[PDB]
Amino acid sequence: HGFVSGIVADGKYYGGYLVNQYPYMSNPPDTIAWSTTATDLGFVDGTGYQSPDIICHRDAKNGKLTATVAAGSQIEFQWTTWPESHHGPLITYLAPCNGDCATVDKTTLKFVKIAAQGLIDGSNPPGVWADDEMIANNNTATVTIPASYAPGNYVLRHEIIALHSAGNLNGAQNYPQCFNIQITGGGSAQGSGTAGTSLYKNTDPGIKFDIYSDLSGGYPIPGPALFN
Ligand SMILES: [Cu+2]
Ligand code: NA
Repeated sequence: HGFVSGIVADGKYYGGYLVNQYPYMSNPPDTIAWSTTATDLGFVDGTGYQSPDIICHRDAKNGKLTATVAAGSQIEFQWTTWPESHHGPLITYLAPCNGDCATVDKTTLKFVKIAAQGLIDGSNPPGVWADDEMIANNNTATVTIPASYAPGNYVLRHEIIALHSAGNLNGAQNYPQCFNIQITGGGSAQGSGTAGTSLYKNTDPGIKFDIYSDLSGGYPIPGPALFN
């Protein structure tokens, strides 16, 4: 359980969607981050992978602002202190808005995986994962926007999947957080994206996964193919 309280792009801090405050308001502050009703600091599990809830989290609605970021530069995601128990991958996607992301319909978004990290060291299960590296780095995740990516408005979908109960069907806990960005000084490339409700299925090999047994088979990161 946790959320992203803010991000850093082009060296500028942007406050996130404060999920333990903003839902409890008629007129929450404008943010680059999508609103959600995930007030338990909870998650979407396999029972929701084909629901629109998986796209930007429960009941998500468009953020009203957008952050600029240079192609080839790093975005930092400041998570609220993440439990060491909740081992799992960090995955980050871009979907083009083909206009202002403040008025994109989330169900139309086609996400391209631009970064993913999984199991770092599984010699002693449950081992060391991408979220453990995040924790050690001042509870901050980092993602490079590809220098080749075309300039435009995109929803940036950053996600932890906690696998501590993922041996059970619908046991994995997905924590997606969305942000509106405008990539500047870009290239000409863009991936072929996947609809949010097509990213994951509950029987995927990296979803229904036992972190506590021998990990000599590694960990296949779920979701569609990583953009090169
Ligand atoms: Cu939790
Ligand atoms: Na962890």
